[PDB]
Amino acid sequence: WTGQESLSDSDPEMWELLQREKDRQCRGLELIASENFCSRAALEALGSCLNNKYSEGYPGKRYYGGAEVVDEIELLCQRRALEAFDLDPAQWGVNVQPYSGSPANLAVYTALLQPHDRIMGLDLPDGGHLTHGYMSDVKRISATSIFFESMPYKLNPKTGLIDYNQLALTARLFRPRLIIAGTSAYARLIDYARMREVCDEVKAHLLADMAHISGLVAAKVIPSPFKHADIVTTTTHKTLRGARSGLIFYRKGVKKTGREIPYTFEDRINFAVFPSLQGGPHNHAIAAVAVALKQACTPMFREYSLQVLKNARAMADALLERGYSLVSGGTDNHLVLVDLRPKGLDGARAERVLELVSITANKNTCPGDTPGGLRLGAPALTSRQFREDDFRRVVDFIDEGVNIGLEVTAKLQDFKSFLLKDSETSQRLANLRQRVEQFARAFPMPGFDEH
Amino acid sequence: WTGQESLSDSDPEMWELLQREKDRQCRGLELIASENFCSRAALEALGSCLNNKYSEGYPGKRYYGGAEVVDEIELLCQRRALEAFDLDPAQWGVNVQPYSGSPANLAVYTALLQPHDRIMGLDLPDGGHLTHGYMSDVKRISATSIFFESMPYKLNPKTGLIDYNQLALTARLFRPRLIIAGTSAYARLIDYARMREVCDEVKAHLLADMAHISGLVAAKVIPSPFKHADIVTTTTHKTLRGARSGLIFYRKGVKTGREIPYTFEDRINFAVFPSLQGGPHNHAIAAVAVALKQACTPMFREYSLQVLKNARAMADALLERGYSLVSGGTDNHLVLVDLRPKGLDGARAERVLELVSITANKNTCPGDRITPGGLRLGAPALTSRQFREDDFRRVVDFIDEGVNIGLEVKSKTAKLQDFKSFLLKDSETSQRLANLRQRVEQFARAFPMPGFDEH
Ligand SMILES: Nc1nc2ccn(CCCCc3csc(C(=O)N[C@@H](CCC(=O)O)C(=O)O)c3F)c2c(=O)[nH]1
Ligand SMILES: Nc1nc2ccn(CCCCc3csc(C(=O)N[C@@H](CCC(=O)O)C(=O)O)c3F)c2c(=O)[nH]1
Ligand SMILES: Cc1ncc(COP(=O)(O)O)c(CNCC(=O)O)c1O
Ligand SMILES: *Cc1c(COP(=O)(O)O)cnc(C)c1O
Repeated sequence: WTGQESLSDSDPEMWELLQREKDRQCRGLELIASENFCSRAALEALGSCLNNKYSEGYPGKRYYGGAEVVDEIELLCQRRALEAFDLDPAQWGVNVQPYSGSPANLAVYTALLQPHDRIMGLDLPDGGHLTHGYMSDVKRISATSIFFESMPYKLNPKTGLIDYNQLALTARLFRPRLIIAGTSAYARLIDYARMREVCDEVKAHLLADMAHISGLVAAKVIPSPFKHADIVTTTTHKTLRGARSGLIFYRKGVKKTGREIPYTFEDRINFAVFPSLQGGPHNHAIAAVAVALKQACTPMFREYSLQVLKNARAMADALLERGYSLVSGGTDNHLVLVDLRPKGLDGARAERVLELVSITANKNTCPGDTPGGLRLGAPALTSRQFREDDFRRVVDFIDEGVNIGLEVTAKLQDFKSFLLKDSETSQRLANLRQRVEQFARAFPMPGFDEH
Repeated sequence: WTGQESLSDSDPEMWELLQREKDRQCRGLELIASENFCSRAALEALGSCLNNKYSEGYPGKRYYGGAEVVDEIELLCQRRALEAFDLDPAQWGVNVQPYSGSPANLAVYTALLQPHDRIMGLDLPDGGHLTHGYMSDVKRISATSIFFESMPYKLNPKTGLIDYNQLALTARLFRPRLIIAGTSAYARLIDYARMREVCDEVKAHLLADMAHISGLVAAKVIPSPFKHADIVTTTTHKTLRGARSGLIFYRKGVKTGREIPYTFEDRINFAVFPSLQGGPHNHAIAAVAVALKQACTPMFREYSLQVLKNARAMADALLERGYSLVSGGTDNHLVLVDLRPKGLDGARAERVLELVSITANKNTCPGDRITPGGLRLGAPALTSRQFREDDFRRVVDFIDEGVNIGLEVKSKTAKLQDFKSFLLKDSETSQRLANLRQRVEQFARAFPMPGFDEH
């Protein structure tokens, strides 16, 4: 044994599973708004010798030695993080060590708040994320709701937009220390101007969770929340098309004596990440992020992202011109909130049938009473150089599924079994999927060819 | 743009950085007890297309769909995890989604304890880990000390061993709900049976954090904490020699005919997701499964046996050159060197060894409370490079020269910053450092190295 043997030679059971997933990604249509396809250049760094480096601390202030190279890699990933969103190194700093999106959020709460301090984030069935402080009416779900006290602000069931007035009303009754301006299922764009005015009034921190829209924000297509938020957190995948990791952007520098009142985010944010919450950084993921961050500064990524919104807008209209209602009436980002029960069926039903024909989406609760819609995502297939005509065949493929969906019971377990057990329906199953797989494989696929 | 362009063409600046780090690991004498060299097979999975799949949830119970393949991978990583540590699936379960070791421990505390519940681990300067509840006299440092209330137990300064007597004394006063049996800088075997007696008395969960010794435990070269612990957490790197990830093992099944059942599974799994983490890192999970498969082979047992021999040989060699060892020696993979009887501190010795391509870390000794007077040295890294006992005796000789160099520079320097700046701006010592560094790098480069050849 040397440690240099190939994966296909040493672990053939795992190699087959790698290819089964590589084939599944190639053969299907990916419409989960949070997923993408990482470049091969980043994956080469993700699976590199940087995994063998314990570098606890930060460049300059590391717990031990040997960090000659990973310091430059962390600093380069920091330099590339501020470039990808155009930020002055005197007004903004970045922490590239968070393991993922959820760790990056909990690191901000630990840094700026005390245990049981008050948190305000958009509710989960209304389009917010778990880490925004989601607890149900029976349990505290996210640990962000355990170690901190969270009250959600809901969607206006009329416009489908954020009830920016009910928020300001409750924000003075709740008196939170931080409010999260970010979403996981929301087609419109966040009015960061209202969020900052609400925050600056009740004297709360404005945190922008731009994980879903980080790529779009980098390409300067949608308004950047860096003009209003003191703290900006994001994943490095979703639309940024990078390895799974996280980032924390924070204000830096100087925010009646005549003495400058300085920003106090850097030292606290860095200390909460290490040594408070995390141990050794994942330097392989850090370098892979720097690779994908450099790709975001390129004109190609802007042309890519501009194609995502066109693919999302053309998908939205292609849904519309068939008789589909869109929550908020349309899309201005990368994903469409399809309101499905005006057509006669819900989300949990549509998402299963689409999955069986190699079309991946997620049910999402729409303003209503079993969820009533889907969250269809452009950025995944857009990275396969999809175009407006291609997504129109995707929506026509999705929609042959929903038309089966309206024809496929009573319960959801019957709906489930009737999909695969009904022999006559089971043969239309292989029919629709075979042409979806035949249509999807023809497009290119980023990353390695084999795995 | 295809997304299939190589890194060498797409980002030459990053590619040059990857090669510089690769040369540093190849040319250096890696002695950090927590570091290892991951195999190429696991690294192929770590940087694979599994990064693309969101599989929030668990096999069977997924929040989306299309996770049919990553369900088989995650289920396989669990089976290999139980087989690597010879665990009955009816008696033990395992969660394979913790992003690292620290998230694994925080998930266990969140799963089993209410906020501000009480925790007891080995104090950090005494050899415990940050995530075992460390806080200083002035500041809460680890989040283990903020969301929960921790009180440490200490070593016996006479023997260098864990004071199990004082632990039992203070545990009855403090009444912890969970005690951590695990170390980051401890050369001896932990009396898990005695830890279990203390936990059984004060009615506390016994958590075994076997991160540093997980490889030794899997190869059955040292006693297993699974024999006495309720929860076992570990990193997947270090002696397991995998990618950076975490694992949470837990009891399951059955603990007037009323058989009390184990209630760890659902609480542990809920704390990982949806409480603390989001989407699993399926690429890291597969790399862990590859390494766990490697840990079941006779080769891995021979590797772990060699790690014990190399550590003891490094310990015996240090004793011959007139060095002191905390607890008098070692029974595992690392050695705690006490440098105070020779006149140098671990802070100065760490920088000197770093400039001759010998990476170690300063370590507090039983006594100071003060710049550290000791050094932690590990065997697993170089042993993976096929180092043997004579090679480590040679490794000590290079270390002994660095210490003698550090002694000479301290006699010509004042503060610590004047010491570090002297090795870089004094030609007579700089020239003598370049000769030892070159003589060390030549020795290190000759040995094989796991992973890819160029990155
Ligand atoms: N809008 C929006 N859409 C999406 C789509 C994916 N995500 C991220 C993942 C969310 C996962 C999640 C949220 S709530 C919950 C839950 O309570 N699950 C069990 C609890 C018991 C158990 O886990 O056994 C239940 O009570 O059934 C979850 F599992 C989001 C998001 O954050 N927001
Ligand atoms: N025995 C043992 N050996 C090792 C070797 C590596 N580790 C794990 C990493 C330990 C890191 C760490 C421990 S204490 C501390 C700290 O408080 N540092 C600043 C705070 C301000 C700042 O960091 O910005 C200070 O208060 O001056 C740290 F950062 C361990 C371990 O856990 N135990
Ligand atoms: C017992 C223990 N637990 C957790 C960790 C760290 O977990 P991460 O993978 O999240 O870093 C360490 C390594 N601590 C550093 C060292 O011993 O050198 C450790 O020794
Ligand atoms: C996806 C997402 C997360 C979760 O990220 P993980 O990498 O799964 O921890 C958090 N916040 C937002 C806004 C997201 O879109």
